[PDB]
Amino acid sequence: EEYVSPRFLVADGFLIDLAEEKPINPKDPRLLTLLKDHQRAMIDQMNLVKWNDFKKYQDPIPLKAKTLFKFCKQIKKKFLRGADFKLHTLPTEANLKYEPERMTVLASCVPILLDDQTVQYLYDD
Amino acid sequence: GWEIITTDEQGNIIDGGTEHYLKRSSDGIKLGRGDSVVMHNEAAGTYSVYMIQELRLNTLNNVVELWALTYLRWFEVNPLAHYRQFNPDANILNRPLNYYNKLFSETANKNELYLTAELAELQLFNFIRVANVMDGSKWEVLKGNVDPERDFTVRYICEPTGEKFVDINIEDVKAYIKKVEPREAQEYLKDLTLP
Repeated sequence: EEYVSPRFLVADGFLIDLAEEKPINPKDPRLLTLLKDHQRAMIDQMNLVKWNDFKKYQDPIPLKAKTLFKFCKQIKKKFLRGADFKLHTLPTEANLKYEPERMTVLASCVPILLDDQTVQYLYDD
Repeated sequence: GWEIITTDEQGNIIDGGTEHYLKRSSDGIKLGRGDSVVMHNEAAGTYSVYMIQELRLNTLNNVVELWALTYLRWFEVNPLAHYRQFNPDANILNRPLNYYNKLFSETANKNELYLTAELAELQLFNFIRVANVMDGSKWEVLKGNVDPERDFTVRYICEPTGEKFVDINIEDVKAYIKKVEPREAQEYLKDLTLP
């Protein structure tokens, strides 16, 4: 937990924008406008989750990130819940394969807009 | 989808040959000198609030310039400058700079604005809604019934850098802004924060 400015919280390898109550890509160009030198320096020494590792994950992303879920606005989204309680993306069409143990669920999550306009979802497992 | 309405000191003047305000066709939102507006701020990645300071009709153009005074939101405060000012034995500190960030972020009223003397041109297509900006007393009235998206309180004018806080009566500022010449108004509010 590091408050690198009054707006920006670093916690659990995430940069949290406390005005928007939402995580920000540490590589977001907008930070070139918002951060002071010493604050950018702090973040670079800080070892953060790379948002690119998210790009071709097909299901939502489970996290242990207590601070992130505490300080971020959450939406409820339709998912398939497995027997182990991991969430999976709903197929927007017939999938055919017998999966009696997977069921539709409205789950709380944190949307993140990825680099390439792809939307991902973080939730605590 | 906004109209221009010009009036003398009271009644409207027709188009065929003095205060200006804007009216929205949809509902009837009126915007003029003294009103506060919540504005989309694409560069900041979050919204801003301003008090309208002049609806300059730009005959230069046949177009309308909406000039406003910029509010600071809580996260734009200089938390060290704020602390040092309000704790005089806190110009001799001993804490980390990030402790002051945590302290301010954690105890500030996130719907307290701080007036500044800095003008912005506002574009109507960025308008989100009217701000309800009240003084510290009017804010005690509403405590458990405020809408965090419209309702705001002001205690201070300060410098755009988020320091040098000076107690103001905001309701008195609205009435001042809608009375005197814009140039005089801004220059006076600019002097309020200087030694």
